[PDB]
Parts: sequence; structure tokens; C-alpha cells
Amino acid sequence: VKYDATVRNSINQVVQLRYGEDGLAGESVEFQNLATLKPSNKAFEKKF
Amino acid sequence: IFPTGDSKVVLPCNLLRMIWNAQKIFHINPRLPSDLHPIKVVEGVKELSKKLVIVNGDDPLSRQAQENATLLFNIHLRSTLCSRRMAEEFRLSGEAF
Amino acid sequence: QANQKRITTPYMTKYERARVLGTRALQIAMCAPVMVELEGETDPLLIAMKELKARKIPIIIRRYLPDGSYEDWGVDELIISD
Amino acid sequence: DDEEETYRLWKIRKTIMQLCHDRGYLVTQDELDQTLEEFKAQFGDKPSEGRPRRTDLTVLVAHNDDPTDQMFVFFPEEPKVGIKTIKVYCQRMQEENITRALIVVQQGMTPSAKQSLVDMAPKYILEQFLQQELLINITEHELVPEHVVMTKEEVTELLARYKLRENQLPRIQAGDPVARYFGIKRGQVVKIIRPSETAGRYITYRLVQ
Amino acid sequence: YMHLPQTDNKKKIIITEDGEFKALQEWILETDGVSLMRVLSEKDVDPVRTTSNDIVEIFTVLGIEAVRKALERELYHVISFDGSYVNYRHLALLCDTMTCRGHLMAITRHGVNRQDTGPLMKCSFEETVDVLMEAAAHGESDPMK
Repeated sequence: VKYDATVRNSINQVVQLRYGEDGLAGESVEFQNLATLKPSNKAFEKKF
Repeated sequence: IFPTGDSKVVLPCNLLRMIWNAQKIFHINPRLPSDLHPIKVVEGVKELSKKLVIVNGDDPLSRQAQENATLLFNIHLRSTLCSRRMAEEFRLSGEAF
Repeated sequence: QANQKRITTPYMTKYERARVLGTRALQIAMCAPVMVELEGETDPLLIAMKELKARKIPIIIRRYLPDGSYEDWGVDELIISD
Repeated sequence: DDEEETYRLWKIRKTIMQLCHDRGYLVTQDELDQTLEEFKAQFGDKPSEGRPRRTDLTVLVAHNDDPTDQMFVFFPEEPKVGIKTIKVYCQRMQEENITRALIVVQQGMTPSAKQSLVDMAPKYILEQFLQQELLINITEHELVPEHVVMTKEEVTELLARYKLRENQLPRIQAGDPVARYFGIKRGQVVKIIRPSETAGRYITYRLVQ
Repeated sequence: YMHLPQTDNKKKIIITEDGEFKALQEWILETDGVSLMRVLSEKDVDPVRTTSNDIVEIFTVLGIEAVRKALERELYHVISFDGSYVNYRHLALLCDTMTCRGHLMAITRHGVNRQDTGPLMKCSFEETVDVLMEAAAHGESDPMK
């Protein structure tokens, strides 16, 4: 990762625009739940 | 974006854990009503999300790239930090927010 | 470059943290002046870490952009991740 | 028989209209949404010496910004295109004074025909497609994401934004089916918008060569 | 082969009128050998969700972005079969870097050695005297990066 936060090769060829398509390191990332995809339309309207 | 109902997804910082920490650090009572106006939550989320920078720039190309990179965390952030969820199950206060 | 038009993540990462904490501590090891008051410790690593906490490190970091143009950052405007 | 041939020609025409709309051209909405009954109704019924003769199924369609480019897609009747067919097809160009056109090859074509098409002209741009290639839409597939072709000013704005050169961008072959589908010359840059399960939506830049 | 799938990966998942995801069991077909180019052209198959295992044929039919996505799915399937999980970032990196040259980069002596990179990094991995002799004969320069 160069200092422009772009993943580049040895001869400066772009592989990823950002690390992991988002620019975030993998040490701190956690397993989470969206809780928006799974509820139905009635449940979504009731809860939000 | 997500088919097959795969709700499990990796995000940087675990929102429910920090909400629970804010509950159990400031000793708030979920039984009593809280003092937190909904637009404080609204523009708190809006003013927060402008300071999560990945693609830093001002031109619309970098703005679109930053929105694309931040989109999943933003779309989870607005869902978790909604006004109704806060008013019902989290019951956080102003300085807690 | 000038003061304006200066873009890089302002969080001083762990690699340059280790590099600065090594170089300045070796400068104590080669009897350089110490930028902070110290209270009875002799390890250059400990005093270098203490003055990195104090943010009084007298070197600057020249960061190589992949385009080729350099970009100079000091220590006192970079903020510690810890 | 006639039924399978009508289905094949209907699918090929629908994919050709989808190609023209994805490239962006004056395609009418009901022309893109044509059923099999409508195709049997308006461009003839049964093939093999019926009203479809693989000649009247050609399409002429112009660009949104300026109606001059005007592809005239072809449909050769022979299983193979031997050079005299290409000669009469390119003689039909200057009578209508058009630049772009396409050929839908049924089975295959000669090495000498391929040679003549590749070294034809930079003023007579001609593309090659197989018949069975047009029974499916590549962009309609789940695996293939959306491709958007930029203009040159967007490319130089991108290169000014990220301080990159043309070599440093990721590359995609000119023989790639998507690049052939969009009909793009070398040196252009396509915008690819794929979804990701760690960032939601990703934008990927490719430069053809 | 004909079998109704039980794992939710190969099962039909659509949205409904109430907005709830519903598991629909639909007939699927698994074959031996790859002939995808004529398979999607045939009557009554779905031209959207049909995939395969081979990489060269899916390169020749769809495109390198389909190679990217299919290579992602196949590597994720072969790693996460036994229950061991690995982060997506490394998979995305490897799948981009084997598709960033316009063709299938094979991670073998014949694939990585054919770049415009430095010859000295080339000679650190296989055919070491041959690529150094190539660099000496062509006189190509190493930009030392």
C-alpha cells in the first residue's frame, strides 16, 4: 500500500484502488449483523 | 448487493458493543425516558459520516469513490443508529451519544 | 510543496512510529541533546518513548508519494495512534 | 426446423438491440421488447424460403448526440463469409456514407477474410460476431458486472485525480467478450461497477490494449 | 445429475410481496465437463445465475470480470469448505492481481516471469539463470523498486 492508500505493484501498477475495496486493515474488523436485510417490509416499517 | 440473505458481514467497529458500553458506562436506566432529541441523532450521524474519510478530495470523482468505499459502513451505521431504535431499545442520552 | 495542497492520512502509522522511535533513540545512544526533562532513567528507548508521548521529536518525515513527488511531514502535527 | 431458427433469430435480434441500447443508440422501446409472436408478425414468419431470407433483418440506428455514425448491422446468408461478400458489404458503405457496421457470422470465416477485416481501414471500422454468441446477453449474467465506457475528458480527469499514467492502470484484452460486445477501440478506459461484500459497491478501472 | 439442493447457496432466493426472503427449492443440474457457451444458448436455461468450475472457458465466453468473480467464489468455496474462515481482503487481492494484466495470470514459472517488472526479482523465483541470460541478451534495465 503506497502513501496514496492505493495498492500498487513493484513497478507501480494499480491492483486495488483501496485495500480490500474499502481501505481498511483487517486486524480490527469484526463480525457484525446488519439486521436490515432479513426483516420483511412490514417488520422494517414497524421497527424503523 | 446482498442475495441469499447472508446477513453476516464484516465491518470495522462493532456498533452494538459500543452502544452497550455507552449504556453501562454512564449508568443510564432503560426504564426511565431519556433526554435525546431525534435530530440530535440525525445530524450527529450526518456530521459524523462526513468525517470518515477514505478517498479524501473535493472533486466529484473522489467524492463518489469515498461514498462507494464508505457505503457499507454508512448503510449499516444509519440502520443501527436510527432514531426509533435509539428511542426504544438503546435509550441513550445526549452526552452518551 | 507549500503548506497548502498537502494530502496524506494524518494518522502517523506504526511503521514510521517504529522508525522514528529507533532513529531518535540511537541519537541519544550517540549523545545527542534530549528534548524533554527526564527523571532518573537511562534507557534511550524509555526516554524516546516518553518524548514521543510528549510530541517533541526534532525530526521530520519525508513521505514518498507513488507519483514521485515527495511530501514532508513533521512529528508535531502528526497525531499518535495510541 | 423453422421454429428453432425463428427462436434463434429472435434471440439474436433481441441481443443486437440490447447491444445497441447498452452502447447507447436510438432504439425504440417496443423494438427492444419484441416477443416471438411479434417477430413472427412483423419481420415475416417461417425461414428457409419464407418471408425471412436473412436479408431484411438488418438494423440501422444512430447515436443520441448526433445522428451520423449509423451502424448497419449485417446478416450473411452463407455459413462462411468468403472475401467477395466482404467486398460487396464494404461497397455498400460509401453509397450510404456510413462508418460503423457489424457482421454476424453464422458458423465461421476464412483466415484471409479475418486478415482483410483486421487490416481493412481506420475509417471503415468493422466488427465480427458469431451467430451463437448472440443467443445470450453478457451483461445480463450475474458474474459480469456493469461496464461503462468513458469519454476522453473523463479519462484525463481520472488521470489528473489519481496522478496515474496510462500504463499504470489495470488492463483488459481487446479480445475480451465484453470489450467486443461494447465495440471499443484500443486506448479507451471502461468503468466497471461491481458489488462487494466488504464495501458495498466498488469501482474498478480498466484500460484496453 | 438431478438433485434438489439443501444448502442455501444453490437454492432459489427471491424477494416476495411482503419483502421477506423465502427459500425456494428448484431443480438444478450438475454436469461433467464444461460446455457453457452452448449451454446458455439452449432453450429453457437461465442465462443469469449459471456458473462453472473451469476458468479458461469462462474467460473465453464471458470476460475477465466474470473470471474475477468466479475465481473469488471458487477460492472461497475451496477454503471455507471445512469450516476454516479467511478474510475477504486477501482473496480480493489475489483475484485482482491474477486478472490485472488483461489475461489469466497463472501463479507459476510461466505466468509471473512474463511481466515488465525487474529481472532481478524475476530471477529470485525459478528459471533463474535463463531469465538473467534473457536480461543480459536484451539489455533491459531494472528500475530497482
